Amino acid sequence: ELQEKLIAVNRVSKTVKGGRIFSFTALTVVGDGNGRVGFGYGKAREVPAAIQKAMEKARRNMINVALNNGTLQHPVKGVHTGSRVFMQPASEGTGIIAGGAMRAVLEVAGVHNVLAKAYGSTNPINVVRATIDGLENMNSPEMVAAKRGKSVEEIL
Amino acid sequence: GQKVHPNGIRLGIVKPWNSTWFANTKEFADNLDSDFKVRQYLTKELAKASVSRIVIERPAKSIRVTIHTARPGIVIGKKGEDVEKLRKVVADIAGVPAQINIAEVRKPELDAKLVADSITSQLERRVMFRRAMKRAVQNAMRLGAKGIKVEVSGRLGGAEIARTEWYREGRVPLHTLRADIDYNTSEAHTTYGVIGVKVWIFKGEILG
Amino acid sequence: TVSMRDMLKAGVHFGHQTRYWNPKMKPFIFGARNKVHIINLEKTVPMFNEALAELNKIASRKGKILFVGTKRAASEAVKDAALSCDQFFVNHRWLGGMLTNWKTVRQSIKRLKDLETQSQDGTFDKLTKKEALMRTRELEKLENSLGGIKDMGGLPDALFVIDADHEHIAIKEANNLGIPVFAIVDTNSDPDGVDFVIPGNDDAIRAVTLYLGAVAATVREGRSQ
RNA sequence: UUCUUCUAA
RNA sequence: CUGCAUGGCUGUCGUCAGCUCGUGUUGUGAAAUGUUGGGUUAAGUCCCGCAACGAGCGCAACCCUUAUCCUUUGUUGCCAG
RNA sequence: AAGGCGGCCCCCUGGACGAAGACUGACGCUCAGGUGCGAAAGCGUGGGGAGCAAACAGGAUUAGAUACCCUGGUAGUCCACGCCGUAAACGAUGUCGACUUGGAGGUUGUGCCCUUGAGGCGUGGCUUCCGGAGCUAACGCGUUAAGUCGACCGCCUGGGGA
RNA sequence: GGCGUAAAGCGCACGCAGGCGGUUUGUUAAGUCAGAUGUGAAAUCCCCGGGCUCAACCUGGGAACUGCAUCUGAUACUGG
Ligand SMILES: [Mg+2]
Ligand SMILES: [Mg+2]
Ligand SMILES: [Mg+2]
Ligand SMILES: [Mg+2]
Ligand SMILES: [Mg+2]
Ligand SMILES: [Mg+2]
Ligand SMILES: [Mg+2]
Ligand SMILES: [Mg+2]
Ligand SMILES: [Mg+2]
Ligand SMILES: [Mg+2]
Ligand SMILES: [Mg+2]
Ligand SMILES: [Mg+2]
Ligand SMILES: [Mg+2]
Ligand SMILES: [Mg+2]
Ligand SMILES: [Mg+2]
Ligand SMILES: [Mg+2]
Ligand SMILES: [Mg+2]
Ligand SMILES: [Mg+2]
Ligand SMILES: [Mg+2]
Ligand SMILES: [Mg+2]
Ligand SMILES: [Mg+2]
Ligand SMILES: [Mg+2]
Ligand SMILES: [Mg+2]
Ligand SMILES: [Mg+2]
Ligand SMILES: [Mg+2]
Ligand SMILES: [Mg+2]
Ligand SMILES: [Mg+2]
Ligand SMILES: [Mg+2]
Ligand SMILES: [Mg+2]
Ligand SMILES: [Mg+2]
Ligand SMILES: [Mg+2]
Ligand SMILES: [Mg+2]
Ligand SMILES: [Mg+2]
Ligand SMILES: [Mg+2]
Ligand SMILES: [Mg+2]
Ligand SMILES: [Mg+2]
Ligand SMILES: [Mg+2]
Ligand SMILES: [Mg+2]
Ligand SMILES: [Mg+2]
Ligand SMILES: [Mg+2]
Ligand SMILES: [Mg+2]
Repeated sequence: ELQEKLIAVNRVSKTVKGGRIFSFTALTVVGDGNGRVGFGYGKAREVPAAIQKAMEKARRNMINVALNNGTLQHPVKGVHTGSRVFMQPASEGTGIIAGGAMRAVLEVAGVHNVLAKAYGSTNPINVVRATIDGLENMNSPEMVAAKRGKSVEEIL
Repeated sequence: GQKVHPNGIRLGIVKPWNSTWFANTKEFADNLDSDFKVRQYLTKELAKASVSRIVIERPAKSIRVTIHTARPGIVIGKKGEDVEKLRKVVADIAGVPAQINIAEVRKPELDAKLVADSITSQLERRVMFRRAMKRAVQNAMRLGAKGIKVEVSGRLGGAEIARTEWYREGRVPLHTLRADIDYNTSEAHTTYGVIGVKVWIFKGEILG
Repeated sequence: TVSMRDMLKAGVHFGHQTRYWNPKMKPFIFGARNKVHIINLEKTVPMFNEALAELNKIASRKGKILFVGTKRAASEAVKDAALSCDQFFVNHRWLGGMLTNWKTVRQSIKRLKDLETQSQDGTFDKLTKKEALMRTRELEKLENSLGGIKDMGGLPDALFVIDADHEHIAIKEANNLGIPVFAIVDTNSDPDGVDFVIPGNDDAIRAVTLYLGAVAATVREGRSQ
C-alpha cells in the first residue's frame, strides 16, 4: 500500500592500495498516497542490494504532511544545502508540474496539483531533502487556528 | 596460482581417493589409462544423468565402478537395462570383467560437482550469471551447508573484458585441514568463450 | 511521594560547579553557593511526582522498565533496585546500539544463555582447560554487560537513566525508537533529550538510593494494580 | 655536501 | 595468429598481517566508525578501554616429518643372556 | 583610522576611557566625485655612512651553478626636504546601529563588603581562547557573527588572452 | 543572486552633492489611499456569443488598455 519509487542510482568509488573499489548508491522515496512521506538512501556493493537498503530505511522515519484536497495549502519554500525549492498549491487537475527528483517525492506524497521550481543545485539527494523539509513545515488551517487561538472561520 | 586444490590437500585426512586400487609399476600406468577412459566414457554417456563422483576400484583383476548420481532412475532405466548396457562397454575398455554399483546422492544441492554443472547448464542456455550464482548459494545454505563459496570467471555476458566474481555465505575455512570442503569445478562453453565455475561447500569439521 | 526535606537531607539540591553548567538548566537552578549551583527543589518535587505517576501508569499495563546507570559508584545500587521490582538494569557500559541494533545484541543474549546453560547446568567439565576458562571469561563478560537484560526479550517501554549526559548514548537510542525517557538531569546535563525531566544531583550516593527506591516502590505498587 | 629527468591509451 | 577475447594453471608483492561485510550510529555526500587508543604478541595475537555490537577471509591450531618414552608384532631385521 | 609605534629625560600635541553630575536638543549615519594619510623598495637635492647588504668580484659546489655555501663588497639601509602611492596594505571579513544561550582568561578603570590578606560582591572599556542555537558547499563562524535585521557605499559575472 | 577561503570589500580615513534618519504634538496634503469625471483611436489579446458543413477565419457585446490629467475626499505612514 506504500508505493515506492527509486529516484536515481549512482556509482561511487573508493581508492585503496589495490586500486579502485566501486560501490552503488540508491535514492528511494516511499509514500502512502497521503501525508506519510519518507525517503531513503542506501549503499552496497551491488545495485539490487542498494535499493533494498534504501527501501528499508525509507519505510521508517516517515513524515506527516497536512495536505489539502489533492494539492498543497500555501506556497512554501524549502532549502537544504544546495537547493532552495519553491512549490505552490495549484488548481484542480493541472498535474504534478515538478522537476526530476522533486516529481518522485511529490507523487508518493499523494499530491496531484503542484507548481514547482527547483532553484540552486539540483542534486537529487539534497533536493529531495529540501521538499521534505518544505512539506513538513507547511501548516494547515487547523494548525494555525489552534496556534493563534482562533477559529478556522476567523482566519478564512 | 595462489590457492592449493582443496581436494588434493585433504586426501590423507578427510577425503577419500576416487580410485582405491593397487598395482606395481609394471601395471600401474595401464590401469591409470584404464581408469581415465571409463571416466571419459561415462561422463560423455551419463551427461543428462546428474553424476557427481565416479569411484573406480579393481580387486583380483576385475574393475568395480561406483557411480554417484542424483537420480539412479535415468542411470538404470528398466531393471538391468542401461546399467547392463554400460557394464559391457566398461569390460571392453578395461579388458577385465566389470561391475557397476550405484550409490544415490542424497541432497544434490549439497554436492559441488552437481552444483557446478547446474550453474554451467544454466549459463549454457544464456541466463544471467549473477542470478545463477545467487540461487546456487541460497539453495545450499537452506539445505544445511555450513558455508558455500561459488565463483565464475571470465567473459560474463559476452563482455570483452573478462572478469571473475564470487559469492560467499557462511564460513568456508580453506586452511583448516579437517574441514569438509567439497570442491569441484565445471566449464561452460558459451558462444563468447569459456566460463569456468568453481564451487566450495563446507559441511563441517570431521573430528577424527 | 517524596518530601522536600527527604531531598534536602540526601543532597538532591547539590550539583556541580559554575564552570560546568548547561544554560538550558536555567529554569531549574535556584542559586549558587560556594561556587556550586543549587537545584530549585520547588520545581523538583512536582515534576518528580509527575514522573512517578507515569511509572505507575506504564507499569500498570505491564510495561518493561530499564534502569541505566554506569557511574562506577552507583553501579551496585542500580542493580539492587532493579532486582527489588525484578526489572532490568545496565550497571556496566551501555553498548552502542543496545536498543537500535537490538537484533545483533539479541544474538548475544542467546549466547549468554547457552554459556550459562553449558557450564552451570550442562556441567561441561573435562574439556581443554584453557578453553574451559575461555568459556568462563566469556560468560563472565557477557553477564557483566548483558546479564541485566537477559530476560527482557523485546524493547523496553520506559527508560530510567541516572545521568542525562554520562548515558547520552542511551538517550539517543531511546529518542529514535519513541521510548519515553526518565533521567536525573543535573546542571551539567542536557534537558532536551529527556521526555520527563527530573532535576537532581548525580554523584550523591544517598540521592541515588533516594531516587531508585521511589521508583522501586511505584513499580511494585504499579505491578499489583 | 651535492644528487637531475622519464614519452604511449 | 591473437594470453590485449578466455578457461585452467603459475610467478609475484608475501607466510606480509592484513582484507572485508551485516546491522547500528555519525556526515547533505564521497565516506567514517568497527579495524582506532592503552598494553602485548610471530600475528587484526590476546587483554582492557571505546558507538559500536557481531561475523567472514586470513594468523594460530587440526596435517606430515624430526626429537624421548610405552605397548603390540619379531623376518628377509636384532645378539644381551 | 590604517600604515605603524619599543632605552631614558624634557618641550609641544592628538585620541580613548571611567566616575558622578551639569548642558545643548536629532545637531545623526553613510558617501560617487574630491581631499588627506599611506610599509618596504625606488627617485631627486644635500648630508651621513659603524654594521648589514642587492649589484659586482674571488673561492667552492656541480655535468653546468650567471644559485644556495664562503670571503669581500657598492648603491641602499640612517638624517633633512620633496616625489612615488604600491604590498598576502590580511581578520584575504566596508562602515554605523539594534537584538540573540554560555565558559575560561588578559588588560584597564570604577562602586560596594569588616581590605578582619594578595580577598568578597558588583558595574564599564578593550582584548584572547573554546563553544550552543543559528548559519555555511564544507572548513568553520559563533554577542568582537560568517547568527537575526536596518541604512549607505565599494565590488563580482567561466578559465585564459590580461 | 552574491563578495572569509570558489569571480568579488577600495590600504585607511575625512567629507561636499546624494541616499537615509530617534521621539511628541499641531498643521499641511506633496507622496500615498479612495471615489468620480475626461482620456487612454480602431483592430489585436481575453471573456460570452454569432456566422461560414467544422476549424483557420469573419463578427456582436463586454472586459482590458495596469497610464495620465482634473476634481472631491481620507490622514495612518512618508515628506513639508
Ligand atoms: Mg549551479
Ligand atoms: Mg602455493
Ligand atoms: Mg629534458
Ligand atoms: Mg595476461
Ligand atoms: Mg590466464
Ligand atoms: Mg608474450
Ligand atoms: Mg588487440
Ligand atoms: Mg557498516
Ligand atoms: Mg544520513
Ligand atoms: Mg585496514
Ligand atoms: Mg576504515
Ligand atoms: Mg593497539
Ligand atoms: Mg583475528
Ligand atoms: Mg532643554
Ligand atoms: Mg566615514
Ligand atoms: Mg624608504
Ligand atoms: Mg637606478
Ligand atoms: Mg636618497
Ligand atoms: Mg646621497
Ligand atoms: Mg662603507
Ligand atoms: Mg654575501
Ligand atoms: Mg592592488
Ligand atoms: Mg600589515
Ligand atoms: Mg594579523
Ligand atoms: Mg583586499
Ligand atoms: Mg568558535
Ligand atoms: Mg546567510
Ligand atoms: Mg552580519
Ligand atoms: Mg559567507
Ligand atoms: Mg552566484
Ligand atoms: Mg586563490
Ligand atoms: Mg577570491
Ligand atoms: Mg579592509
Ligand atoms: Mg573614493
Ligand atoms: Mg521619522
Ligand atoms: Mg504629516
Ligand atoms: Mg496628495
Ligand atoms: Mg485615485
Ligand atoms: Mg459556429
Ligand atoms: Mg484599443
Ligand atoms: Mg509628519
